Amino acid sequence: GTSKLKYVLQDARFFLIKSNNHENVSLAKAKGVWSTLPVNEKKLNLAFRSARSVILIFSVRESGKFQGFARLSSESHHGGSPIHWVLPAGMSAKMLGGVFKIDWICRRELPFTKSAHLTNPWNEHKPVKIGRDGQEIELECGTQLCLLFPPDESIDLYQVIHKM
Ligand SMILES: CNc1nc(Cl)nc2c1ncn2CC(=O)Nc1ccccc1
Repeated sequence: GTSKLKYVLQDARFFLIKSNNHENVSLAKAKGVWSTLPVNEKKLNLAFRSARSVILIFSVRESGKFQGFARLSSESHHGGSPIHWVLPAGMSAKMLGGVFKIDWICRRELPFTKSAHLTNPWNEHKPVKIGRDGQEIELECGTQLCLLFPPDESIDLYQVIHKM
């Protein structure tokens, strides 16, 4: 059902993650980690302390879709296992140097055509698919966007809830 999902999404904050390639979203799904530019890293660290849940909604550029969404389970931490991100042009491993741990809530795709009815007040009420990496999505829009994804019945939200 959708009852545990709705409980996880209660009073969450939502951020749009735009990845340049599929490899890094694949790596993030396998290892439960994400990294972003320092300006977004600062915003996510602030948000993590302020809300019961911080939700990352992933979209690979040019794919026409979202590739799933995940919950921050920590602030960014430096050092540790060194993620072999595939770096876009102009990206260095230092720009992507802060590493967050994430718990996946849905690993399924959602095509942009299914979200055309949702607009984001925090981006001039443009459709929610439009936004730069790190764009915050307002509560109601973000909640409805997450509810549009196909259910991912491989994930048990019980352990996710046992972290909030
Ligand atoms: C693992 N993390 C990421 N992996 C990928 Cl592939 N793209 C990402 C990631 N975090 C943000 N973006 C979008 C982005 O900032 N692109 C970019 C900006 C400026 C110069 C070059 C490329």
